Parts: sequence; structure tokens; C-alpha cells
Amino acid sequence: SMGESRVILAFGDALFAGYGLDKGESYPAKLETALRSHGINARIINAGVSGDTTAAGLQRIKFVLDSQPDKPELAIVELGGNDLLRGLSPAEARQNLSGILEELQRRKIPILLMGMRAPPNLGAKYQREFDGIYPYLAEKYDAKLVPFFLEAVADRPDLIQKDHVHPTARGVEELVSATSNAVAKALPA
Repeated sequence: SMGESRVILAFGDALFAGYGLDKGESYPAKLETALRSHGINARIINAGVSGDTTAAGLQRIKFVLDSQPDKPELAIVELGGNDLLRGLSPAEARQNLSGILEELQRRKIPILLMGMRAPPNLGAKYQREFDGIYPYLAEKYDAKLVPFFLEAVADRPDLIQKDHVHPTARGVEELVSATSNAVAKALPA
């Protein structure tokens, strides 16, 4: 092909940073290679930051854009999962994401929004509220939406890293049954 590469900003959290993966295995790196098969030579800026909430993303979006030598021709925004993990307000996550998309739209950078989905642990009221923020934002900011970014691994535990292991309430009872003898013995009589 002739010419310089197309510049894409991947603005996200651990799912873009490649947490737990080797060099070149992250989603931005592998997406860059896959776009070759669409006739596209892209340079994807990996602006994933592990642990970033929507507020953290809002705090740095201007800095990240102002730091680029080449203005992004597309910005892919993937945030909200860490708000989920902290049980944070879905309303505030929507507001923070709105601020991010507003900055991109001000600069006339096209947007692809990666939809996040809440697990049932947070309850149906929270889950419905959280899930709905992404179609709302995509419509409001004329962004293209991937409705469920992790859909392709949702039924594939073999494609998910083993890392955090937080027991459920029933799992806690299991651990208590297994370890209470040791605690009782360790406590002086």
C-alpha cells in the first residue's frame, strides 16, 4: 500500500491495556493486525489504562488527545467496567462518559463506543440502569455502538484469564467450614 497509516485511538481500561498478556497480544495490537484484512493499514494508539473508571478517563482525555502527534481519525471508547466493579452510580458513569464523548465531538473525531454490560451480582435495578447508558450515549453523540463488547467471550470461560477469585456468600460459608477448625486451634484456650 502507499501512504502513512490511519490513526485510531483506543481509549480504555485493562481490556485495552492488555493486562495479563504478553507484548502484542492486547486487543489494540491484534485489532491493528486484523484491520490489514480489511485493506486498512492502521496505527492504533493504545491508551488503555488498567483500573481506569469513567471519571479517570474524563480526567485524562484532553491530555491524551493533546499528546498525539497525529490527530486520531477514529476514537474507540471502552470504559465503565471499573465503575461496575466498584458498584458506582450508573448515572455518574453516564455523565463522565458524556464528558469524554463531548471532547471528542468538539474535535470532530468520529466515535465507536464499546458497550459494557453489568453482571447479575449488582441486581436487576442496577444492571438495567447501567446497561442502558451505552445506547443512550451512542444516540446522543451520534456514535457507532458495539452493543456488547465482551459478547464473544461471554459463554467461554476457557477464553478468560484466571485472576480475581472473590467468593460469593455461599462460597464464604464453604471457606468458613473448611478453615474454622484451624482458627479455633490457633486461638489460645
